[PDB]
Amino acid sequence: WRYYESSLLPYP
Amino acid sequence: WRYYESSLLPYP
Amino acid sequence: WRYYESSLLPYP
Amino acid sequence: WRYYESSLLPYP
Amino acid sequence: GIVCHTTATSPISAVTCPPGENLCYRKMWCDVFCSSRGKVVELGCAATCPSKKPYEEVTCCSTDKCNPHPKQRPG
Amino acid sequence: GIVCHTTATSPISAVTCPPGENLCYRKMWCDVFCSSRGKVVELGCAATCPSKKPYEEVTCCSTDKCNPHPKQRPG
Amino acid sequence: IVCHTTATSPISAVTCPPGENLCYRKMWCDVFCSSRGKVVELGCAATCPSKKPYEEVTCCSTDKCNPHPKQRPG
Amino acid sequence: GIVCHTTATSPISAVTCPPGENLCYRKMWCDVFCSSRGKVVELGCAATCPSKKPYEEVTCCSTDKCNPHPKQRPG
Repeated sequence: WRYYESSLLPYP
Repeated sequence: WRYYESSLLPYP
Repeated sequence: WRYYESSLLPYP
Repeated sequence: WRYYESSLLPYP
Repeated sequence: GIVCHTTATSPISAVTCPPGENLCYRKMWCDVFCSSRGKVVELGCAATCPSKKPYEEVTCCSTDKCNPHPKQRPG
Repeated sequence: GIVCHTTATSPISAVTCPPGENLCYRKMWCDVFCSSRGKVVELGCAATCPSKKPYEEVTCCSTDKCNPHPKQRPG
Repeated sequence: IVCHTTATSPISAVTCPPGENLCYRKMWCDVFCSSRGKVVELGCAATCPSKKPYEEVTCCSTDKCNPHPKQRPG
Repeated sequence: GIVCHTTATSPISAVTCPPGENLCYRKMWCDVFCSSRGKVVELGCAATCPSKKPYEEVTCCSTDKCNPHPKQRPG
């Protein structure tokens, strides 16, 4: 899954 | 395996 | 420890 | 010990 | 090295602890069956004594097989 | 043996690494949304430390749950 | 899989971590082989351990299939 | 837990790593004698992979004896 440093929710 | 003080036998 | 086929008891 | 790629013996 | 009881095996047996791990530990806490079976029991090796959390009960010691299951004789 | 955070799951969780992969790694790099969301975060297990591009950020460690998402502290 | 292990004293059974679905027995002679027999090592493995020239290795995939030679499997 | 080559001993040998250091590293870099002897070689245990400078060589792995001296085979 794509994650980002800004949140624990994945973005795909 | 998981032990309890009541017995030397393991459970799961 | 170290076991051998001759016994179920360990060595060093 | 200081080693080098050329040998397994140290040089220091 | 230190010898310590471990719950990783069945039945409980004693293991030689790796270098630098010179304490045994017992860690006990209630799960759902605490009323009928008592506290869960965990035994093993450690380098540093586990930090006592408010809901856990911990014993740390530095002699061989000093962390027996409550139902057996230490040593 | 070792447990490591992984981004392969949703939500991020701690998983036991397959045999032969006994270190954790975190890898971060900027994509198109880096300005708004920050860097991509990729977490998983590995046998060898991933080779780092000059613009990538790679962390390798060998203690349980040492590779958290930036929004979580190790341990 | 559950497997015998020589890491403990007495020998006990351990549950192997995920991905390690074999038991292994590894035997080889040391200096005392004439009087005590071969060294015995029992444990878990993902791939069957590769046998060194002097070693004997057996791998199996049923619970406690790797007993010490002086005990029953299973 | 992990066994690894260390340049702290003579000759190079495989040692059991202290508690909390569960990965091996090999580090290579040119010193004054790089033309005649090649790169300096340093091997040991570690918790985290050393931060590699552009001219340094660092490779990290987490299986026993995975960090041999260049004149030896892993495993």
